[PDB]
Amino acid sequence: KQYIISEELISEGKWVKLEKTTYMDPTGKTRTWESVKRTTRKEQTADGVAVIPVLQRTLHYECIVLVKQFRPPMGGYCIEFPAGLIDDGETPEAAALRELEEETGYKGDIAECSPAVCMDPGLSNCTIHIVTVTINGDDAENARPKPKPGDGEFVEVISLPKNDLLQRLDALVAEEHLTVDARVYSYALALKHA
Amino acid sequence: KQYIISEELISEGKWVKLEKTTYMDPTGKTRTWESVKRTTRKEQTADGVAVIPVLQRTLHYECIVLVKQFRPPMGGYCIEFPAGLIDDGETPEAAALRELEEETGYKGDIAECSPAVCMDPGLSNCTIHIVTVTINGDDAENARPKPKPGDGEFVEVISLPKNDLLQRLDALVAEEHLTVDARVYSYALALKHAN
Ligand SMILES: O=c1[nH]cnc2cccc(F)c12
Ligand SMILES: O=c1[nH]cnc2cccc(F)c12
Ligand SMILES: [Cl-]
Ligand SMILES: [Mg+2]
Ligand SMILES: [Mg+2]
Ligand SMILES: [Mg+2]
Ligand SMILES: [Mg+2]
Repeated sequence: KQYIISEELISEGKWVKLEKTTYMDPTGKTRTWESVKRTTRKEQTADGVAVIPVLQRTLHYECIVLVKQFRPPMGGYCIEFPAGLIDDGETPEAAALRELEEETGYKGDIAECSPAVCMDPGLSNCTIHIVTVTINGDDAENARPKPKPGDGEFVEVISLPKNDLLQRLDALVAEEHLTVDARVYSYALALKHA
Repeated sequence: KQYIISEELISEGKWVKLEKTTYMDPTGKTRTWESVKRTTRKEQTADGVAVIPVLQRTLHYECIVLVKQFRPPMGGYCIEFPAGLIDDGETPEAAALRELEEETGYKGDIAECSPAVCMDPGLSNCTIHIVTVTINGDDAENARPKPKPGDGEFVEVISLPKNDLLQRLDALVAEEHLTVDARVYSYALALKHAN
C-alpha cells in the first residue's frame, strides 16, 4: 500500500543531503519524514561495500580482520569491517577486494556477495553489499601486509579469532574509548549464538 | 591523536540535523567532514535499541523474529530486527521489551545487552544497544501476540528459522523485492560462518 509521493531537497552538501519525504501511509493518509541520502550514488547497486575478511593460515584459528579509524561523525575511534564507497563503474566485488587491500594490505579471494542491505533505514537510504572474502595468510603477499591508505585515510588493522570474537571486542571496549560497529557486533553475537 | 575541533550546524530538522565537523587529521592537518545527527538524543546510552528476538517453541525450530515496514528514506519495504528510539529516562533493556511488544506483540526475557554500537559511523553519530531477548513461544502470553503499533507505525512480523536464516532472507529478497537490514544480514552470515 505505501509509496513515495515526493522528495523535497532541504539541504545539500558535497557528500550528504537532507530531504523532506512525502509518502502515503497504509490508511491512505499523506505523511512526511526527514530522510538522509548521499550525493555520491550514480548507477552503483549500493553506496558502499563492507568486507567480512576471514584470514586463514595453517595451524592458526581463522581470524576476522577489522579496522580501527577516527570517525568525525562519532568524535572518536570505531572498530569496523573494512569498507568503502563503490567507485562509478566498479563492481561490489572489485570495490570489496580493493578497499580490503587499501585498508589492510591483504589480498583476498571473493567468497560471497550480499544483495544491497540498508545501513539505517529509519534515517537514510544508504545501502552496502556485504562481501565475504577469504585471505590465504599462507600466501607470500599476505605475509607482511601494508595498508595503502588514500589521502587523510589512517587505518589500524585488528585481527581477532573468529572463535572468540565477541569476548575480544568486549576486551577492546573495556581497555579504550572506542565504539564497535553494529554489523561487527551482530556478527560476533551470531558466532556466540551458533 | 585525532579529535573534533568544531561542529557547524548546516540544517536542523525536527528529527535529524546535518553538521560540518572540523577535525585534526593525524598529520596535524585540519579537515572537514559532513556528519548527520539525530535531534532526539538526551541523557540516553544510545539513540535506539534493536532486539534480536529468539522465538523458542518446543518441537519447533528456534526462530528469529523480524519486522517488515515501509521505510520512507529507502522508498521501499525493509526487513529489520524490531527496534525503536529509547524514551528519555528509559533503560536499553526496558526499551527492548517495550519495542518488541509494540512491534511484534511478543513478551520476552532479556538474555544480554551490547554496549552502544554505531549504525553508520562514516555518515552519522547514530548508536544502538543490540539486545538479545528470548521469547517463550509456549507461554500463554505469547499464544496470540498483540502488536500495539504507535501512531504512524505499520509493522508485519516475519519469523524465520535461525538454522536457515541467511537462505530464508535471500529467498525473501529474490521474491518480495524487500531490502534486508545490514545488521540482520550480518547476524545471518555469522550463523553460517560459525561452521
Ligand atoms: O522523520 C524522521 N526522520 C528520522 N527518524 C524519525 C524518527 C521518528 C519519527 C520521525 F518522523 C522520523
Ligand atoms: O564528508 C563526508 N561525509 C560523509 N561521507 C564521506 C565520504 C567520503 C568523504 C567525505 F569527506 C565524506
Ligand atoms: Cl539466545
Ligand atoms: Mg573505508
Ligand atoms: Mg577506504
Ligand atoms: Mg521501530
Ligand atoms: Mg515506535
